[PDB]
Amino acid sequence: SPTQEGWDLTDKATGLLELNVAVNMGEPDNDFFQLRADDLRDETAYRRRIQSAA
Amino acid sequence: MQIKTKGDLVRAALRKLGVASDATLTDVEPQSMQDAVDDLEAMMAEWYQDGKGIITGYVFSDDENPPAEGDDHGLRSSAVSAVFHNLACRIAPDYALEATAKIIATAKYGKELLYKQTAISRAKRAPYPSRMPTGSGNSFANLNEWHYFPGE
Repeated sequence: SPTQEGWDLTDKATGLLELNVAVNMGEPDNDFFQLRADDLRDETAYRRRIQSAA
Repeated sequence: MQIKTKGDLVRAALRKLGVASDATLTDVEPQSMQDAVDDLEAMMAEWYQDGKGIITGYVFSDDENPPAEGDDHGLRSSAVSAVFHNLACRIAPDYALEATAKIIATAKYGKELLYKQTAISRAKRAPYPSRMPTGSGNSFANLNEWHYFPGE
């Protein structure tokens, strides 16, 4: 708030002001990955991959 | 091996037949050599069915090189006898001849020997069916929930 000093304040009344800020969002962060059907290396480790993704 | 070119294979085939060489005074004629080189190329291109047939290391002539004769055949040491015996058999009908029984037998033996190692390599077993359990003895499979084999 502003503040004046004096006795007579004719035509010195101020107004009100209230600024603001904005918060937004960007883009998702993904871990898109694939699982080949016939793969031992894909059958194993597809849970360690989830942990590493987390 | 002293047999290192398509012309060398053709000379061996003609000598086997009895059309060239020094056992008789007859000499190799260029028109009878070009035809035999054509027949050899056709025979090996038929045997090597785009890689799904008999593998021998033969190197196929390119249209750029003027004489197909003169090039190395590219075979191994153990393919030469089979190749030129079968060539003699193939080119015998041109001279109204007939390859002798010994040449026919050697050609059969050589072709079979040529395909033997390829047959051994191609004798392979398929993987387990996709509808087949891994069993509870396979501890790693029971761990990462690999209850069934992949298949294909």
